[PDB]
Amino acid sequence: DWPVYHRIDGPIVMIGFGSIGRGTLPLIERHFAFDRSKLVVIDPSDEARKLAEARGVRFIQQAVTRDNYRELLVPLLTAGPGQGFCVNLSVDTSSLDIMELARENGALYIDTVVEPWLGFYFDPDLKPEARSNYALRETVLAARRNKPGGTTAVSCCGANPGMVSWFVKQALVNLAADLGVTGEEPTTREEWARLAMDLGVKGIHIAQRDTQRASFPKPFDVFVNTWSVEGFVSEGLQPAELGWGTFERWMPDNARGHDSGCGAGIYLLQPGANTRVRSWTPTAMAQYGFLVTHNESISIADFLTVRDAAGQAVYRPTCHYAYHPCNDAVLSLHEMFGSGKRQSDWRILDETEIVDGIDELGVLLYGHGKNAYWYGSQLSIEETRRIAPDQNATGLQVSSAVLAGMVWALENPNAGIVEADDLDFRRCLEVQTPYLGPVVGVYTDWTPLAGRPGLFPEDIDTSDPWQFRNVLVR
Amino acid sequence: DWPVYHRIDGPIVMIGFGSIGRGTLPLIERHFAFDRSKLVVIDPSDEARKLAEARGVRFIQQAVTRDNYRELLVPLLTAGPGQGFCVNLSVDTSSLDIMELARENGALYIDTVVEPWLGFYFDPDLKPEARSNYALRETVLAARRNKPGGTTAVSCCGANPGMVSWFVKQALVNLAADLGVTGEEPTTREEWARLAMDLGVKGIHIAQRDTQRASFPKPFDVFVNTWSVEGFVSEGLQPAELGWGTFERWMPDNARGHDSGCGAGIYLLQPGANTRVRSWTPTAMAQYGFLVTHNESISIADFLTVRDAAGQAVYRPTCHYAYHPCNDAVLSLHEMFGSGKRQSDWRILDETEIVDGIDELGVLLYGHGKNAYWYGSQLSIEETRRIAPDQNATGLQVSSAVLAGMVWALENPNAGIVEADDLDFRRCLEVQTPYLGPVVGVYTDWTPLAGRPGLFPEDIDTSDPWQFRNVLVR
Ligand SMILES: NC(=O)c1ccc[n+]([C@@H]2O[C@H](COP(=O)([O-])OP(=O)(O)OC[C@H]3O[C@@H](n4cnc5c(N)ncnc54)[C@H](O)[C@@H]3O)[C@@H](O)[C@H]2O)c1
Ligand SMILES: NC(=O)c1ccc[n+]([C@@H]2O[C@H](COP(=O)([O-])OP(=O)(O)OC[C@H]3O[C@@H](n4cnc5c(N)ncnc54)[C@H](O)[C@@H]3O)[C@@H](O)[C@H]2O)c1
Ligand SMILES: N=C(N)NCCCCN
Ligand SMILES: N=C(N)NCCCCN
Repeated sequence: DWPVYHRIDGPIVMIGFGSIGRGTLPLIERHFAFDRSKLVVIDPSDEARKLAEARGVRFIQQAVTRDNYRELLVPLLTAGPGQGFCVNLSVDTSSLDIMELARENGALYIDTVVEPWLGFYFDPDLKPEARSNYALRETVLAARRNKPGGTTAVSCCGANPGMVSWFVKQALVNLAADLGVTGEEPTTREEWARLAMDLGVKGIHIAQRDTQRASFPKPFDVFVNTWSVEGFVSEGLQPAELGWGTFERWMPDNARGHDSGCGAGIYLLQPGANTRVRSWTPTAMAQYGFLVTHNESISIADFLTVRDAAGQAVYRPTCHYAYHPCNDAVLSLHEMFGSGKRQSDWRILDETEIVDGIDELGVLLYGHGKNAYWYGSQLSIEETRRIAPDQNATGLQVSSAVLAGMVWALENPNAGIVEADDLDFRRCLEVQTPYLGPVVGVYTDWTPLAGRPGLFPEDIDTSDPWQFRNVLVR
Repeated sequence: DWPVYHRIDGPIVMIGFGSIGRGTLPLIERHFAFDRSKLVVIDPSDEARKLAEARGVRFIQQAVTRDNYRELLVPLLTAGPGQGFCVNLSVDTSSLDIMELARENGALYIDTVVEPWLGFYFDPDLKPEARSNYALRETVLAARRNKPGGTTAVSCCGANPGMVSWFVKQALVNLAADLGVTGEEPTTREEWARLAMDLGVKGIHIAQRDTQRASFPKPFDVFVNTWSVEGFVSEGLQPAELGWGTFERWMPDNARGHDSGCGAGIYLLQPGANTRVRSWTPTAMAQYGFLVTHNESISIADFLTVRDAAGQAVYRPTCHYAYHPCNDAVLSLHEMFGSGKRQSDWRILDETEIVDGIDELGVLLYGHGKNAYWYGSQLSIEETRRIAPDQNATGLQVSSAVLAGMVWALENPNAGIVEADDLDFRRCLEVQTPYLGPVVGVYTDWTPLAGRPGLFPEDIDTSDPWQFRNVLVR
């Protein structure tokens, strides 16, 4: 007896049927009312076709490209009788162009990433700045400025980016309550930003530890991951990137800012998946994470910015990813960066291939009076198998966030282009929480200066343990 | 059947009965003639005691310390009737002090590391220079100058240091043939150095890839290795260290030299096991190694130094370790450095736990006319189990080098303090080769600049691919 949240009165066009599409389709079928023949999946892969045929769903074996996307998607999204929903879970497609097409035709839209057309991430004529998620996000912000309001389109609503924006709001509320600060929670963006400022939040890690492991050892010259290998390598080869807090007093020599845009970001002239940061999760305790670029690194810092009358930022948290992937992915990164090139083969771990483990994913708020607070999900593979098919624990955190964004978009269908920071976080977490396993908040007295300095000289700032100077591995 | 090289008539005193002692004792029993009652094993651990008793060998459950080593060891070393052999395969004991005791009492000596007394590797008042293997080795060189000749003591005769010195000589021979350099095979240190210089060898990696893996996955908060965890962690937390070649044109800002000594070394003010270098082996192809300090990095560069009349070095190869350990040790390093402290538990993989894999261990000579040449052993666990008990492939490469060193010392018992570079490499390899599996030379066109510059600006030296500037990972 699962809740059916809404009737969808139009076509459901799912672009992409890899690990996330495969975990999202059963949730869509479970939680929305629609005639089954309204749903069609689009993916160029033979593997995806065979799985879709086995699930009995309509399947169009085609790559969506700049040359064909209008021809293909417009008729599919406007088949009627009412408003359709474009669920974009693909690689190599332009989120912006597909979102703008959906909106022009009155269809709802959701995705989990601001993705460019094939050919972008490895174009040699591009500067590192132009390869940054800040630059991609700015194309979406400009599209919203050019066409405000209109049909709801939800950008970057997966686990991270996505759910972690809701966790930040919940964590801020909890931090205030744990101090005895009572009174209504924020309702506006400015109020959220000021809550973070008033609590003294210096920054936020998206602090993740994947402990899922397979029944076979990592094969030589095979990249192994629990979600998209292509997508992980793409973002891992983008510049390291972070939302940049007002409290930071140091940045590396190879860090750069941006001439234009929301003002919240810096990037480093080095690949994020080969950049390490010191961080912490409840199961990992102190660990290395990789400083992989993510939309929410910028979007959360932007959302939580307090400006003065003249428009300059007076407060902004640091925000970035601190990702410890599954052990086989750690080894895959060591192998890829060590060989200088991508492995000849790759595979994504299926739930049938996973022996145990969890995907621990939350937000680590630091610098406040209780030093650091981690809030998020500790979903295990064992629980995943019991509550949702066709995915591992990493996949279910993502697919259930897409579900929640879809509920929100159907309930708020005239909201325009929105990010996860713009949604009603309580409504979204109400939809998502049945799929998140243990959701817990944990304080720690760990800081990045724990145990330091050691037996070698280090450049550290002992007056401010959470300075990026102390977090970055150098 | 197996050759019995010599009769040993005196006591055989084995200090330490861990992974290497366990592998070396059966080879000693196989290849030397002696009454088993003349063996004596000294180790503080109960695990060692149970193993020794199972072998029916005399056992003393003591830790050898600065306070007790003269009182404990002299009666054992001088028990007669003949000359004794002290086989030191321990941790936390002073190689130098035990070696000098053995020589003072007419006993032969062999070890696989210049180890200091307990307390040194983590004394907070030691400057980084004093923690280097260069400095430890200089204490051995000083002892030789103080007491030339005398009873043979073989310093650092394992797989690496040890065997790889013999691989360097064989590789120089092979390169000379292949490049058409004419001349007699060297027979003195000065002739070997001149051969390296005439061949244009800019440098040498001790290039190693361990692919052994266990039937169980890496446990959380357990350091896993194929040999000493204590020993590996100790050397991994010493400064990164290398023999410094005359061709190098750049050193990092945190590199330092030495005021005194043989002059062949630099060290970096960072731990070697968290320092990566670009390297290459036949099985791994291009890979990261860790720049872990090792005696042979100095000893080989020193041995192959050519000087002019003024005693100034005019040629010297760069030489250093480029270690890719087994996958579980790679994960163990990521865990240890990421948490800032040693794991609470550790284990050494036993042959009964290893499912497959090899220990590929060789020397990569580079900068000559055929770019780079790797020469070494590709010993598999399957072959190891066929030919020797109680050890894995890593251990067998070490124990068989100790065996070769012992045979050499018996045939040359009044040669004074010697390193592996000073032994007759052909006799040593004649004893060792039955235990090395495939031993092969391979050329490659790979260089550290393959694929570079990439998508981000890099500080590289395009005039000479093999510069340390291009090898070191920043
Ligand atoms: N939390 C998050 O926000 C989050 C998490 C995971 C993944 N993602 C993103 O979601 C997307 C999918 O992840 P995944 O794990 O399912 O990836 P995946 O690699 O498993 O699958 C991607 C699918 O896209 C298909 N595809 C490729 N080119 C296409 C085209 N032109 N048109 C249509 N389909 C095409 C592929 O055939 C493949 O099946 C990725 O972009 C990834 O970066 C976001
Ligand atoms: N190729 C090489 O040159 C090479 C390779 C492997 C190991 N090694 C060195 O050989 C040594 C042994 O390696 P391992 O793998 O056998 O190590 P291990 O950790 O397995 O064993 C070390 C043994 O020494 C014993 N020990 C500790 N303190 C002692 C003391 N005070 N007196 C006597 N014994 C003591 C321990 O109880 C243990 O059994 C280490 O020093 C290691 O660095 C060299
Ligand atoms: N989320 C922000 N950064 N700003 C608020 C944008 C609100 C869009 N309706
Ligand atoms: N190996 C050296 N570096 N020098 C040679 C010294 C000879 C010792 N009997």
